[PDB]
Amino acid sequence: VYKATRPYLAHCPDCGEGHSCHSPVALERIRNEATDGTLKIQVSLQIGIKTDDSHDWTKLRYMDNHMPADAERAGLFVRTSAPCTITGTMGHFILARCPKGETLTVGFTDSRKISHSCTHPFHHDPPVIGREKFHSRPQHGKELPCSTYVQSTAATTEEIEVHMPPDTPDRTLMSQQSGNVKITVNGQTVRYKCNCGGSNEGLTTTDKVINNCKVDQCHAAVTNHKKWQYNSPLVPRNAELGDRKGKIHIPFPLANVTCRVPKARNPTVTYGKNQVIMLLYPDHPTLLSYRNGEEPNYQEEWVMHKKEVVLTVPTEGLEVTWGNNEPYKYWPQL
Amino acid sequence: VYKATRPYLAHCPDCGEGHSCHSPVALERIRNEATDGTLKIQVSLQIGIKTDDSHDWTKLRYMDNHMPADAERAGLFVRTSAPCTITGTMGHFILARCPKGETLTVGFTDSRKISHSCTHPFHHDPPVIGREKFHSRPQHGKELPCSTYVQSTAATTEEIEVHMPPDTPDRTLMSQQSGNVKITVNGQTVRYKCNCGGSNEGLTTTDKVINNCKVDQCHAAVTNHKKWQYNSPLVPRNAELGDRKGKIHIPFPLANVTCRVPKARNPTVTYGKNQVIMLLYPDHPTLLSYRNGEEPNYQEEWVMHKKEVVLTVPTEGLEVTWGNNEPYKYWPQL
Amino acid sequence: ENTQLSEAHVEKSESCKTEFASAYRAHTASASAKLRVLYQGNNITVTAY
Repeated sequence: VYKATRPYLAHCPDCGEGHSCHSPVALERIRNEATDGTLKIQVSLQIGIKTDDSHDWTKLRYMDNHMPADAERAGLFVRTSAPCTITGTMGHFILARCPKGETLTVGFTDSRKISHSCTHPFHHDPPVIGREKFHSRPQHGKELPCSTYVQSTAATTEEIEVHMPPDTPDRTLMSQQSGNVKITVNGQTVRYKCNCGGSNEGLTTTDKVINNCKVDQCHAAVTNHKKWQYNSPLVPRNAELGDRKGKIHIPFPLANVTCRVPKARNPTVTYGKNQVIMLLYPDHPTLLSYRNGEEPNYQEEWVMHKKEVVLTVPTEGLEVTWGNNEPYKYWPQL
Repeated sequence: VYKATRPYLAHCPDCGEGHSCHSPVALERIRNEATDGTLKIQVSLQIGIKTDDSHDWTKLRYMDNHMPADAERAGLFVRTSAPCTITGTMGHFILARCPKGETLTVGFTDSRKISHSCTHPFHHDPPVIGREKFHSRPQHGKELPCSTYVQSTAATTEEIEVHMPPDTPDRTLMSQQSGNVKITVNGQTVRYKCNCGGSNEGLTTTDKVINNCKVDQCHAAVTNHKKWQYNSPLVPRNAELGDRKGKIHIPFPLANVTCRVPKARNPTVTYGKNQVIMLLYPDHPTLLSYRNGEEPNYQEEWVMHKKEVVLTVPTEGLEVTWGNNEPYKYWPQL
Repeated sequence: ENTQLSEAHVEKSESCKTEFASAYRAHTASASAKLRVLYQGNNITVTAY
């Protein structure tokens, strides 16, 4: 599919130090529907594909001003408040596990070095899967339903809209001959507009001259028609053609899977008159929930350290859930 | 100005792992008067100047024990809780955009590697410019007055105090001849003190001998008189001369500039009897402020997520400001 | 028998010309207002103390 598509330059509000630029690593959309915390990031460049369209996981292709160029995959980075763990890369898409943050940055290195990054404001604080706030994923634990973007290269379900490109502006395409405008195409498709009479349209594959016109009165931009590009709101629509659209399948779709969650240790239990006393010893943050009959009166609290809890056990009964453990049931003696 | 001045070694409370040292990257003063969050950091070394006094942006000069040595500018780093973005470097000064932190570290690499860093306790949490807590700087937005330290190399307004150096201790200057003390100057200015009679003062430009004295009873230190040094409270004053001071202009002065910002979306507004109801949907933290007549009763709150606000509209009128948007004005119907 | 003399004082910062607050004594406010007047079917502007 990459023989028809190409990497592109698009608007980025922060290319470094809060300054806007026409970025070759521009952020399109950040997807966070995966309950496991995995982020599906869409970028303007294409990872795992070379300029000759061949697939190479160690390579990356980005739009280098006028034409696409090759870059290293090792130089690609994703960061929020601190660096992210990249779990998968293919074309315009990146899969990443990020720590808590308020911004999202995606960057890379060219050939002559020069780091290019794109920062977008994004609130990232993924919700807890289960009832325990843990750091590392365990081998064994309670099987809970969760969603993730699959690591697989294959593109069969999800899709994006594509169309013929817009116009990379380039003033070097025009020159004064001798007091008129000369547009030298250089084997490309160039869209030109001049503030002069006669001819000022196209989209041309050949050299054009505008007599008795000034170079400042004209506008030149790389043309096309032979390639496809993502239907980006950061790139203008092709004026000549109408609402002509194409569509391509995308890697890493969202799917229902299973997430392994840890547990804890049964607290030392002591009983009293219509009440239960628990000495909680958590090794990590653990959710403690309880309910009564007709009036359940649900209450919950995240237990961080050593805490003694005194709970009233009514005649109808009391159900207590301590982390990922099965609920404990308590009843008073007649 | 760098032909007269020199990099120096000064006290640092933390050179790594909480241990104090005579640092070639010692922190003097951290300035945070810039409302845009830019930090003006003063260090003991000199960036952009070689040992031969020539200006070279890729080079850095630091005091290597007895004499100054050259180091790479690429190896220079600034960090708080995470790495900082260096916006400008010249002489003793560094400009940096830092994330939230409780300490400030400035470091570099020598020639034979060996990383030298200096950590000082510094509370960094820059205040919000405007009414919206954003991550990246936009191209377009509301023009608000802010201060920054200018990126320009030129030194014309701000200044620092300079004077002739203090003393670098060096025990290799003294030797036993044959059971007495021999102080070999080696074309330098050496300050010596001996726990023996006769002569034990100076500040000498020539070789000195102390008869019937032990090498352990003496103290030697390399001065100077030919060079200038910043009037540092971490380096001792020259005892021989009085209150002799010099002054030099410094780069990156503070100046009044303009900071660009963004805006939020207009909330869904519903009206009632002498009251206004707003359904706020913020994408990021947004400042919500309001005021009434004779008694304005100013109130403010940072809105983080979905919140419904019920505000009383008096006969005199109510002014409501939602983030970077122009204030909304409300009046009751007669 | 070695002594250290520590010296310190508080002058205006380099920022004082750029970043500063002014303390003023406000007295007797002078009221001014340009009154748009619909005079002879036309709008006339009057600026007076």
